[PDB]
Amino acid sequence: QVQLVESGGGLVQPGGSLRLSCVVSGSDFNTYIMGWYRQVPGKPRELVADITTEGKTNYGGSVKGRFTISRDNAKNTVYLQMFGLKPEDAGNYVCNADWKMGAWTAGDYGIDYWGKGTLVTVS
Amino acid sequence: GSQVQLAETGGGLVQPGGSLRLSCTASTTISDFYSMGWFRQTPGNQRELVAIVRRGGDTKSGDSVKGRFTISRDNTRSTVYLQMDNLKPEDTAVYYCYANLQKSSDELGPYYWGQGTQVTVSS
Amino acid sequence: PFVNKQFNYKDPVNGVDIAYIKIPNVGQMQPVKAFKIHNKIWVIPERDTFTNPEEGDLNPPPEAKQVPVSYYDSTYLSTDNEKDNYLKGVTKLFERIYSTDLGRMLLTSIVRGIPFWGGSTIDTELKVIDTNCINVIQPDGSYRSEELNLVIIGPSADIIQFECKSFGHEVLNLTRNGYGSTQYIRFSPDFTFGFEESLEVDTNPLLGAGKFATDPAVTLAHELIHAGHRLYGIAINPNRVFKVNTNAYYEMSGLEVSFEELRTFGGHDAKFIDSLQENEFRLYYYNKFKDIASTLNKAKSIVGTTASLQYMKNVFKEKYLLSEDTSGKFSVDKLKFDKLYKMLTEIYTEDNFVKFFKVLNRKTYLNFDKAVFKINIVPKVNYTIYDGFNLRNTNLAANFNGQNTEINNMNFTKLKNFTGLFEFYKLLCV
Amino acid sequence: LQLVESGGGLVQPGGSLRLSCAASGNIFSIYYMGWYRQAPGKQREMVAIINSNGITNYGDFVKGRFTISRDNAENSAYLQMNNLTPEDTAVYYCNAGKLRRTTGWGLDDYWGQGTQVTVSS
Amino acid sequence: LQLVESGGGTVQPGGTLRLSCAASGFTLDEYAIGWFRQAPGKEREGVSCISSSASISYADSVKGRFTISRDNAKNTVYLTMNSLKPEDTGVYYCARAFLACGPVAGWGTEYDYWGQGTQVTVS
Amino acid sequence: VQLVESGGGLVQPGGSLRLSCAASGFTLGSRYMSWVRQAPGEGFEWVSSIEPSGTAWDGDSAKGRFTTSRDDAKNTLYLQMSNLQPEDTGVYYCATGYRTDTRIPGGSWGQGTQVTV
Amino acid sequence: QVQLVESPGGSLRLSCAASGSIFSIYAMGWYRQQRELVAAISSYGSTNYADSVKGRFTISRDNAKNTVYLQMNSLEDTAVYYCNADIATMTAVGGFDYWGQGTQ
Ligand SMILES: [Zn+2]
Repeated sequence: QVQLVESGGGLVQPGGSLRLSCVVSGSDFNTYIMGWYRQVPGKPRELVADITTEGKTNYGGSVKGRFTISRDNAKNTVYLQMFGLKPEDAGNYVCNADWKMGAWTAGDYGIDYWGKGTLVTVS
Repeated sequence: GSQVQLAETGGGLVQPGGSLRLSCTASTTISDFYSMGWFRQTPGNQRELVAIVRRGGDTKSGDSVKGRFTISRDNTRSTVYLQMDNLKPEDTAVYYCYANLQKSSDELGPYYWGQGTQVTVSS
Repeated sequence: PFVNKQFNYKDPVNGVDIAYIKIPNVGQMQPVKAFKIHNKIWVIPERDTFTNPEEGDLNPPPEAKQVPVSYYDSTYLSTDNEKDNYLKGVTKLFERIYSTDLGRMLLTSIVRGIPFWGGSTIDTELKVIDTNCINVIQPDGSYRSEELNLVIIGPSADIIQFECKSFGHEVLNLTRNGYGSTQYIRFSPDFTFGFEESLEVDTNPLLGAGKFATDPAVTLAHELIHAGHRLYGIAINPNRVFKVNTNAYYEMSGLEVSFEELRTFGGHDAKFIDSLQENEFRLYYYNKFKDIASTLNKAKSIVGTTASLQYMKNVFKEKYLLSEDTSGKFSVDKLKFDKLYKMLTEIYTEDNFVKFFKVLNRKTYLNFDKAVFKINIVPKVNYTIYDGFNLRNTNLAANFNGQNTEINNMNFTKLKNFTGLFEFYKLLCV
Repeated sequence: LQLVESGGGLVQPGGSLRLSCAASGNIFSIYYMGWYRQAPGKQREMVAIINSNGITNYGDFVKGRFTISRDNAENSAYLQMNNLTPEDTAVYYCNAGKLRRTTGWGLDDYWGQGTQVTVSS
Repeated sequence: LQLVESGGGTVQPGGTLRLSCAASGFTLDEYAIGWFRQAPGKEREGVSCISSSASISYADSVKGRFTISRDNAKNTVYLTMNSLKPEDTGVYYCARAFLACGPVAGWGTEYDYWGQGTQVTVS
Repeated sequence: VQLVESGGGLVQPGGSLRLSCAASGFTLGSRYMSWVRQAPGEGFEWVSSIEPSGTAWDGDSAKGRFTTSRDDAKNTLYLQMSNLQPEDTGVYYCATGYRTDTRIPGGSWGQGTQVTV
Repeated sequence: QVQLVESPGGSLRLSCAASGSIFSIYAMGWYRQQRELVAAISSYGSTNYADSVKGRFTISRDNAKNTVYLQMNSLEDTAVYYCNADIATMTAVGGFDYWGQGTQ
């Protein structure tokens, strides 16, 4: 139903920067707890950074204060700015659209929406 | 209810290094009693097991009275005796008589406790 | 929605759904912090060192005297984060069970299975029983006696010795007289067993490493089924036992399995109880329900509550599904009894929960556990309410790859291999 | 279950004694066998326990003096006690554990009559 | 956790009114709902009650005229009042009780939550 | 429900002191009570609790040193402190409930008594 | 889905079979029409007859085939004989009665 397409992935050198963006369809973008997860085959999705309905930003362990997540509700878009990239950050970056369903979040059930992901590569 | 009652005797003041004996007599025969013995509850702390004996005669004891606390059970007189040697001031506690009338390990069988007997050790 | 509030362990008490409680049967315990996740259902995120005074520490037995299937860690469930994660993991399993119509029906039967008010010496008076209550301490300092059906508690010394127990009455057999009693389930959502996909492999003690992990929602539903039997007082006597003759290794070890465990698993295991023994139990507990309806019809006074006697009579009319005529007299309709009896004994089985959850599981209770794994079902990236480990629209969705401990290896950390402790069966190959 | 003990008695200090205990099942029924001892006034220490997998556990007081063996054919355990000191004077109880599966995996502790051992001269 | 009564008003004798009792705080599959009324200046009396298993009871004053129903999807208990009399004038409350219904007279504290009520006049 | 703690003050390191709390409006032996302390600029620290049965429970905040008693006749709770250390300096309250850590709606507190060492 | 199928001083034998995606059946019975109960068999063999046909009507059941049988002998009994079955589907465990068309 609702689809998420991510963009802005490519090649970068150690210490470079990248800007990932994802536009979400539908009329419920303001409801969503948007986030970015790194999808690795054989491993569970790890939280890179997410942002709540009111704008509070939470970040993962590997970001070490190098990333920044933003959301534009007027465009139904979310942004993941990455600075000082290391080879450990490579992989497919998938955007996530979660929401609160009372005592539990939608992803805990989990019927939240996941994109296909944009790939970030380092050399 | 069955209304089983336990009667404690023999708890007073003793000096460090001295001995003391506690006895507990039940109102009915103590043959089908799954276990019967003594617990102690030091001031302000949780109640701990001192020593109990089961239907076959095996004795289960806590770790804090080794080489000092001997117990015996007499089914004919329906009485359990607790002997305590080399008494240390840490042994100052309320000593409760205890009887477990489990019909099986399936149910936490009826537990019967004495009203508590004070044993104080001080110079 | 089974759990309406999201409990955090460090949340302050209120005397309603978060409070320090004492259990009347023990009474020697110091109060423990408990949470009321639903009507008649509480959770105590602590290691069980208080219910049994003869099991008051977490000290393991010497290595040689340890059961082959066992695991010991005295530091588990000792920090506030472990207890908070224990609390969120148990509630998440309750919702996963509730997300199926089978689990919703089981939890409904558990909720309305109030233990019977039959503790009075006077035959015409209804009185509550101390076994089926807890003392809820209030912020006022006062304590309120509250009756309850089920309590989830952390494991004792043996971490993986999950079981469903209850306090015994001095005179009555509450679990086998239709009365029922409050059930205390030792359980942990942080560990799960490792089994094997093949039946000939999983039932053989010599081979197997735990390639697939048990969904902890199935393990919890198992003990919930035990609690369901015991809340309605229809549990089979543990001494009624089937001596195993289908497994050769079970035979030579003299192993025997209780009818209660075979009934709880259901499937093909429930067929080891022949139809004659099944009719014996059904007719037996039918007369127990008849006695309860007779006691209710003779009831004229009630003590220990500001509730009306007509309400208490109607409460146990609702629990046992009794029928009432124009005079107001209660009777047990045997066909409605067979419906309730089949729901508690044949519908609520482990094998049926495996079918509803659509997960891989042991195909019989007569098997050999292979290993034990450390798990964390709280994160949504590890485990979901609808899918468990087999996350939808991922590689874990097909072929139970989420339960595969090698494919989904980051979700399972093997702590002990039980197969190595069953290697004494090698000596019957002479 | 039935356990029969054998081979207690009186020993000169430094002498040797071999205790015996026979069980009524097999190594697949009885998972562990061993010995505990009750001092005149010191609880009930564990002396030696052997497993059906060959896992052995000795008390800290043993110090390599006692060795516990098990005959798998006749399902009996033996405890060879060497260099017995007067502080080994106690009643030694044969211990056995029956493997159980009734309500899950478990072990039933079954004890013996107990044989007196006195190191004195 | 709320219980709200709706649908009251003024109606001629012989008219019909359907009152609604919306449960906005819990699921009704575990709670019986009893309808009560309090005449002007008189004591509160019991009208009807429906159980968690749809076991229905009425009072001697309304049998054959009133019908109580149950809508678990919308968590609402209805009371369709037909053949209204002026003697039925009063405020109608609905109260919840765990599992079972209480008696229509001489009930106790089993009704642990009461709504604010709705006003019904028959002139 | 009124609670008035009394008996604080100054104690040089290693001494003792007996704090008391006079209750009124309720029977003290019928509720779970607690002794709570608070250092300047910190949160509350649970010191002790006592059951209606008379059973006391000491926390690791001060175990083996402190004993919590109760006089049913005078309707007064007591906290017998000994071997005091500068870590024990703070305002000591007597609050209703068991293991009272924070101010909870429904609970009752006294105005506290200062204990400096 | 799920549905049911059915098949003076004389003998008659009625039968009713259930089909579809059935997850257990609790109780099956025959009804006759105002409609009254004539016979009701449980999954354990428990029977309940009305006084009208007591003795001369025999209700039986086979669970492996999900079929109920009504042996009627020595026939006031002329009416429409309905088949009722409390069938649990996997989406509605333990609920919902089912009917057929009814034979003469
Ligand atoms: Zn079980």
